[PDB]
This record gives sequence, C-alpha cells and structure tokens, in this order.
Amino acid sequence: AHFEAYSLSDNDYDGIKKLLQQLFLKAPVNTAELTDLLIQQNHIGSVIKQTDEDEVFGFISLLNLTERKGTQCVEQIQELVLRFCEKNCEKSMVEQLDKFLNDTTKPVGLLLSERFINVPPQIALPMYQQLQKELAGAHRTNKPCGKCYFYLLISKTFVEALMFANAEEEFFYEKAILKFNYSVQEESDTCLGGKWSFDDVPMTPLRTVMLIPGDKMNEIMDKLKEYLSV
Repeated sequence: AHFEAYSLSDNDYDGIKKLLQQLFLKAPVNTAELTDLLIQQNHIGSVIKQTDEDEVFGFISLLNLTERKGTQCVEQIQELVLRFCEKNCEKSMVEQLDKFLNDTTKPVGLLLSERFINVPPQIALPMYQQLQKELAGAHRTNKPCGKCYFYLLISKTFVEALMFANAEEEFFYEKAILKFNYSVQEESDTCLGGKWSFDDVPMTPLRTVMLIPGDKMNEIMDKLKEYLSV
C-alpha cells in the first residue's frame, strides 16, 4: 500500500538488474555493467520501494550515451537500437539514427523507466516530476546527464493502435520525431515433429524505440499532470 523513492545504492543492484533483464530480455547488452553504471551516478537515479520490505519495485534513471562513448553496455545498446532498426527502418531512419547517436552538438541520453505492473500507473507523475528537478540541478552543475538534448526511450509495448506497458509513455510517443517498433516475441519451435509451427499469442509483445527532443519535455509533463491527476 505505501511507496517512496530513494537514490540508487549498492543495495539495489539485484532488483535493478532484474528490471533491466526484463527490458533487454535476450539482448547482448551486459545489464550487470549498465546497472553498475546507473548506481555510480546516484546523483540522478531514483528507486521505488513499497512498505524483505526492501525489494526494488521500479526505478528510473537517465544515461547520457554520447558522453559515455566507448562503454560496453552503452555500445551494445546503440548497436542494438540500430540493428533492430535495419529490420524495420526503410534505410532512411537507419541514416537518421546513426547521425543522432554521434551528433555531440546534441548528445543523447537513454531514459530507463521500468516498474512492476503492480504499481498503480498514477505514480508516474511524482516520479517524472522528481526526475525533472534532478535534471535542472545537473544542468546547473554541467553534469553530463543534464547536457543532453535528445531522449532515447525504449518502451515495453504490444498489440492485441498500440498498447504501452507503463501507459504514460504514449504521451512521449506522439512527440517523438523518430519512432519505430521491433518484435521481442520469442519464435516458436516444432515440438511435435512438424514442418513449421505457429503460436497463438494475442499479445505480440514488442518494444517501441523513440527519440524525443529535450524541449518537448515540458509539454509532455503538461499531459502527464492532467491525465494522471488525482
């Protein structure tokens, strides 16, 4: 029944590695490394807990990629948001994506916002309200994390025209200039000696990739408050 938010600490590595596995389910990304990297920059991380009694029920952090260039997980991700683009890109967005990723006039920060389905969606409004202030403070102090001008968000979605898993990222979608979708649905195998197999998944779990300009953020908050208001 009760939720609160704390800075990332070492305590939280396991629960936040669990959430990150749920995002990159079979991806090459080394979530151990990514988790380690988020906790180190505790000056922008928030972790949600419910009131043994210290399990991580969700988390939120922003990682500035252009700034951490060279890094294994950072690399593995940039390589995966491109390789899945090529399978759905039309060859022009593969061109816009690689150029956004390496711009350095406008670095790109990865937004990570993953929670357990338990937690009521309305929590999103405090959670983003807090992140924004953490962004302002880090942009006063010229930290990497506030210098970023593009938000790269990767959303759990699916189609039963598309459902969002967290459900407030829909407001992030309609402001994203470059967007596309890749299936994360696992392929079916021929258990019973057939020529091919098909699985009746009314869900088609997928992952929507979104790039958002930083300035449209203020306007996305405007839609969070009205829709998510108590």
